Amino acid sequence: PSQKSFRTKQKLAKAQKQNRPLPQWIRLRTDNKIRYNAKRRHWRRTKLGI
Amino acid sequence: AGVKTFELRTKSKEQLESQLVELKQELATLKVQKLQRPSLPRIHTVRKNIARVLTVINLNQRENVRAFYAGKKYIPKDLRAKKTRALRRKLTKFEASQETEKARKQRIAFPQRKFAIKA
Amino acid sequence: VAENAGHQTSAESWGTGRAVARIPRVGGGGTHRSGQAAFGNMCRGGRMFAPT
Amino acid sequence: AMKKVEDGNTLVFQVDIKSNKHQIKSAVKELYDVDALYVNTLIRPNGTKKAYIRLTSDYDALDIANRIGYI
Amino acid sequence: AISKNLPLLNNHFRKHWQERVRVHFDQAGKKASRRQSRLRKAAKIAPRPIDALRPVVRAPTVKYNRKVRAGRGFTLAELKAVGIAPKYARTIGISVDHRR
Amino acid sequence: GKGTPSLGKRHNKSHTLCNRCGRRSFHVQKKTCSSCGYPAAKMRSHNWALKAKRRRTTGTGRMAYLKHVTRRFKNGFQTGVAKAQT
RNA sequence: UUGGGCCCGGCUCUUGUCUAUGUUCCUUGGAACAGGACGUCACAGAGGGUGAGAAUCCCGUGCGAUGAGAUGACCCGGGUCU
RNA sequence: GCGAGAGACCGAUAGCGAACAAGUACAGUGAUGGAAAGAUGAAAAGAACUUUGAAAAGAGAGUGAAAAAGUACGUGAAAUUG
RNA sequence: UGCUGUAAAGCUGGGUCGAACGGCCUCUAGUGCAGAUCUUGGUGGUAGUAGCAAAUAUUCAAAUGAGAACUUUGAAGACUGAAGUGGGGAAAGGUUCCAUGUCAACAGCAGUUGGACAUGGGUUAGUCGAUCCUAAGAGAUGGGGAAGCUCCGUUUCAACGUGC
RNA sequence: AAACUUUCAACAACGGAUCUCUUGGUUCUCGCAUCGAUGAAGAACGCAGCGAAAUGCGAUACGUAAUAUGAAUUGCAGAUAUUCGUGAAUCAUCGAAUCUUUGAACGCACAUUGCGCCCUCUGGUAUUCCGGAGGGCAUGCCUGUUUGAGCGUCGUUU
Ligand SMILES: [Mg+2]
Ligand SMILES: [Mg+2]
Ligand SMILES: [Mg+2]
Ligand SMILES: [Mg+2]
Ligand SMILES: [Mg+2]
Ligand SMILES: [Mg+2]
Ligand SMILES: [Mg+2]
Ligand SMILES: [Mg+2]
Ligand SMILES: [Mg+2]
Ligand SMILES: [Mg+2]
Ligand SMILES: [Mg+2]
Ligand SMILES: [Mg+2]
Ligand SMILES: [Mg+2]
Ligand SMILES: [Mg+2]
Ligand SMILES: [Mg+2]
Ligand SMILES: [Mg+2]
Ligand SMILES: [Mg+2]
Ligand SMILES: [Mg+2]
Ligand SMILES: [Mg+2]
Ligand SMILES: [Mg+2]
Ligand SMILES: [Mg+2]
Ligand SMILES: [Mg+2]
Ligand SMILES: [Mg+2]
Ligand SMILES: [Mg+2]
Ligand SMILES: [Mg+2]
Ligand SMILES: [Mg+2]
Ligand SMILES: [Mg+2]
Ligand SMILES: [Mg+2]
Ligand SMILES: [Mg+2]
Ligand SMILES: [Mg+2]
Ligand SMILES: [Mg+2]
Ligand SMILES: [Mg+2]
Ligand SMILES: [Mg+2]
Ligand SMILES: [Mg+2]
Ligand SMILES: [Mg+2]
Ligand SMILES: [Mg+2]
Ligand SMILES: [Mg+2]
Ligand SMILES: [Mg+2]
Ligand SMILES: [Mg+2]
Ligand SMILES: [Zn+2]
Repeated sequence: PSQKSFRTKQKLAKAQKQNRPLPQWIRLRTDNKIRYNAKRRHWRRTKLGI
Repeated sequence: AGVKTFELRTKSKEQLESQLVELKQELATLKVQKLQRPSLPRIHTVRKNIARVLTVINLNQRENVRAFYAGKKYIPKDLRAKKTRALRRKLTKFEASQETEKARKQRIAFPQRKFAIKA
Repeated sequence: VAENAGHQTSAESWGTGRAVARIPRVGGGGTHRSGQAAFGNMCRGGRMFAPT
Repeated sequence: AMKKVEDGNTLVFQVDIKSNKHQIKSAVKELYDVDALYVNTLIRPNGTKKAYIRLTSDYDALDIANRIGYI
Repeated sequence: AISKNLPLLNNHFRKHWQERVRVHFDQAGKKASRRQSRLRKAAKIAPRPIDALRPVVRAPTVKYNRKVRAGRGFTLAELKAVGIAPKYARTIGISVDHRR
Repeated sequence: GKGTPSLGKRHNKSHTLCNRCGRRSFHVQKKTCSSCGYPAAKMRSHNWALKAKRRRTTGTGRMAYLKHVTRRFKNGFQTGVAKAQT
């Protein structure tokens, strides 16, 4: 809701920052195995459980 | 790689605090330029310089307190030994070596002999 | 082998009447392991017959 | 943010999350020698704090912005 | 459950016996470490012998009267007969038994 | 109407985030965590849940202080500073 | 029959540094670390790496040597002062 | 727990649940439940360039020992299919 | 491609492939599958089949675009008909908001469009809420139970002011 | 006769078996004794020139000091970085520090980034109000100090 606690809003800020694609310069590193961010989250699909 | 820690250790309280202020305005100025560069690796050098000056200030102030409390019965707990909780509860060498006068007379009277056989 | 290999599951048989074999199955939901057979020497992830 | 520097005489800063409007008002005075009419603060969706600092009529916020060096 | 002409057995394996199975895989390792402890103890106090002198005593009961074996310590009377105090005897490699 | 229609009336959280373990097991009305037992002094743990001990135990976090006890023990719990070689 | 304190050693533990002998010739191969020829070292032919099965290319291995730190009323050997 | 050395052990549906950003993703109000997933090549040398196409792609070409190795990557069985 | 064996099987020609492997004398075992409504994974026939039919209803043109039943704009025709298909909020969600770009997947047709994808931007309070009060109730302390985890009790058999 | 169906072979699919590997697992042995109010284990939130995770760290934030060592790091970039040297990189070592909000968790409270009080300094014409900086205020129990209470009680004076 619009009326939210600070503790709630702080968890929602971290959830937004973790929901980004992989930076592309990381795929160029030697012995790199990560091709994409495997921990993406869409708002309608998987809920935060907060 | 920024400032040299041995050069910092030869400075007074006023000179170290003065250099800390200069380093913080340099870091503040860099963060303004980072809005446009935007890649500005020099920020890393200034950040570690601030850490060094803060370290030297803190260390210098800590031997001053150590020198003040040297030989005193009670000193701050952050200047005491930090072995482990259990090792601090342990008897000191003097307490562990305490002995009754009855036990000291028997130890002295009958020491473990040094001997051999077949002679 | 480990004494508890194949036995770190809370699997329970579904019983009869649900058109599946009476082998114990993993409970819960939301993972692909859910509803899968367990504990059996014939089961993938179960313990071997007569563990060494 | 730059429309406020020009039209509303307001400087927009990112500020530490733990600081209040009394500390922000003192800080701009000590750093930039400028008097704030008010400090309006805000915690952003990314978790950082934004401050809208309006200067008194004695100061021209555009001149202050050039002095800091971002316009 | 009972079948054929076989002896009747007493196999006491109805508890959770498999949780208390001690297999002595470390017999050789313990033998070797025991030997090393014995060398260290000997080298610490050489040339003083590692073993205290033990008495010789008759084994008790009607079954072991005939045998005689090493006791625990020399009696106070025995040490008295050779003019050694028990406190002193304990420091020159002689074992004392106040009970015998 | 005990299935789909009744499932539409779920907007009142029984549990919220716990301050000790941060798990959303803090019962609001009971004021207790169903996971770690907060605010009890001891941590909630059972021998009938060995997998639950795995999930939250020593080594599952940073061990920011026990990391270094072995290295401090190996040096005899040194006090002082290292001496520069001549 | 005999008290106590330090100083150097030894023991115990940890740790630093140091060490033999082919990369010779031919064939195959993208690569020789394969095959063949001639060898060398070996108290080292354990293991790993290097463009394929490498003692001899590299790290190591084996053999020891030599520094630094610790530690011990309740380990011993000397000193030394009471 | 910490530090080591091993094995007539298992070899990616096996061996710990986990050889991988695994107690992860995900489920459940909650206690709890809980996966799948290793392999190009010695080396990206990961295909410059031309051409058809809106593009994805294709056809030439190029690299490579091999493209009957093109990341939908060693080998590439069967069911099933053209 | 064949040969050998009653057989379990063994050997071999051709193709493919790329790093290990076999014969014999013995040892050993987690050692042989067609079935267990077996387990896990994969794939069929069914089958281009059932179906994609509630909520009155769409049409013309232009623009854009490689491509328009479905996007945008205009014109029209309609509907909800103020107990709304309007305008806000509480719970719940958490960036879905806005702009720009954008179509591999998703939107069970489509897609140039989107709550999708990518990059950024965005939430300003002395007066609006929280914060404070007490409600049913929850619950420390002094105590009393309980082997104990803890239970009772809420001023209680208390020398109870961090007083003004 | 086509088509269609079925069977077989070649090539191509689908799929991921087989083979061969293996910084993992499992079991056995040997050695050691070291968590925490000097704030542990755990949690949350942050921190990089360009990072989502994992790993590391705590506003000194993929780290500061020190000792050792001796030219890197590397995907790109870049020194107000470095090379016969107080010197690149280094959780190599590690004895000095830093260590957010918490947590046995300690001023009270906590579904709140809620509300106090004390000391020193400081700003606003201020012992009292408002702001800032630093340092403090939990409980049970022990030893001691000080201040007390009770005809519980001893001595003395009317
Ligand atoms: Mg939903
Ligand atoms: Mg298994
Ligand atoms: Mg506000
Ligand atoms: Mg009987
Ligand atoms: Mg050598
Ligand atoms: Mg090799
Ligand atoms: Mg050769
Ligand atoms: Mg080799
Ligand atoms: Mg092993
Ligand atoms: Mg597995
Ligand atoms: Mg598994
Ligand atoms: Mg593969
Ligand atoms: Mg073209
Ligand atoms: Mg090939
Ligand atoms: Mg190939
Ligand atoms: Mg292939
Ligand atoms: Mg086939
Ligand atoms: Mg062939
Ligand atoms: Mg072959
Ligand atoms: Mg190969
Ligand atoms: Mg053989
Ligand atoms: Mg079997
Ligand atoms: Mg079968
Ligand atoms: Mg199946
Ligand atoms: Mg089918
Ligand atoms: Mg049809
Ligand atoms: Mg229908
Ligand atoms: Mg229209
Ligand atoms: Mg109408
Ligand atoms: Mg929108
Ligand atoms: Mg569609
Ligand atoms: Mg489509
Ligand atoms: Mg999106
Ligand atoms: Mg109001
Ligand atoms: Mg308030
Ligand atoms: Mg009440
Ligand atoms: Mg009580
Ligand atoms: Mg295999
Ligand atoms: Mg409240
Ligand atoms: Zn909890």
